[PDB]
Amino acid sequence: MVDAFLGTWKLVDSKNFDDYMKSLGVGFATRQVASMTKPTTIIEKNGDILTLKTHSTFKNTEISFKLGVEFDETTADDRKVKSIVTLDGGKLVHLQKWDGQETTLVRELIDGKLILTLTHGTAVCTRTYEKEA
Ligand SMILES: CCCCCCCCCCCCCCCC(=O)O
Ligand SMILES: N[C@@H]1[C@@H](O)[C@H](O)[C@@H](COP(=O)(O)O)O[C@@H]1O
Repeated sequence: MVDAFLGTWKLVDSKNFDDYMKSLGVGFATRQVASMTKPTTIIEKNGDILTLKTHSTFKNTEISFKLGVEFDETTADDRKVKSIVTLDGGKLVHLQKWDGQETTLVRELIDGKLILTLTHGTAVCTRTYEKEA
């Protein structure tokens, strides 16, 4: 039920990503480079396994998961977390837990653009991705 999310997407706007990274304890030099990086996110499915690739000139990640089933993840900033991804209100909600902390990565389609909202602590970052053909 994840189908409109599938494809290759390019970052076209970012708000408050420095605040989100700083909340997670990312150091200033990594924040600096990240603030100038425009990732490509690729979301594919094979049966009920999703694979989400994030590619850039700086960091690169890949995760595979089944919705609703917890998985181990090592994030771009090297946090080792317990993760689960579900559909909720038509949004793809990715929850990461580690050391009693949590962060959510929520993706929603609005007017054909994929809006990624990242929340940790009080920090709320909104990143807009546009689909590639
Ligand atoms: C894979 C590219 C990551 C770029 C930024 C690296 C340092 C901060 C990492 C924070 C967690 C992951 C944020 C993902 C943001 C996104 O997908 O647009
Ligand atoms: N096992 C890991 C990942 O879990 C971690 O995310 C990543 C850091 O980002 P990058 O690969 O870009 O250094 O290193 C590996 O490839």
